[PDB]
Amino acid sequence: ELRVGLEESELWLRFKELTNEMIVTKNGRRMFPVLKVNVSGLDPNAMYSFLLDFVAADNHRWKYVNGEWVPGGKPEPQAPSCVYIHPDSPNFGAHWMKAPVSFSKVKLTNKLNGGGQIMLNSLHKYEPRIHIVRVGDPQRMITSHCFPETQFIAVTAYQNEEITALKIKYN
Ligand SMILES: CN(Cc1cccc(F)c1)S(N)(=O)=O
Ligand SMILES: CN(Cc1cccc(F)c1)S(N)(=O)=O
Repeated sequence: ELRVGLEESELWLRFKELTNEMIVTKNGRRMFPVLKVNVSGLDPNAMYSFLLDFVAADNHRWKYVNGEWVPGGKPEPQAPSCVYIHPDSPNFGAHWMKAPVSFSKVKLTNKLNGGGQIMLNSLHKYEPRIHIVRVGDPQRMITSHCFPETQFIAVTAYQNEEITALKIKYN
């Protein structure tokens, strides 16, 4: 059976319990923690691409008020469809399964300034989603897994000083 497991789940959960935040910048900022997954049950002989996108979690935005994240207003119009292609793509099932797949180079941005960056709206919550695309498939089969442990609020600056300290402690 195809199984995609989150790596370092106990690290993501220490961010999630505070409410996780990721910085967005004009030029784009790498994530911490990095999304990494283990994969089993692909065809080792087949070729696949790995794609990453970010699904908007809410019909509203968030605000950090008195040390608490609370509903913060109506949402901005949805960020454009941005998909990140894992740079090892396309590659054999055996390649994806032999070691964890790490999205270490994806950059989150608040400006369409090119460079394969993912545009997100500040003070909106997102959930990472990985797609596995089979190459040369006339049915264009895709699989999609969501990672609820990895939800975060996009910010231009950290709101929670405990997040600022955790990012420094573990990174
Ligand atoms: C994708 N699903 C079916 C499946 C995945 C992999 C191998 C299988 F033999 C069956 S799912 N989301 O569990 O319905
Ligand atoms: C031992 N912990 C920290 C950790 C740091 C960096 C990467 C990790 F996979 C785990 S933990 N799981 O929070 O207890």
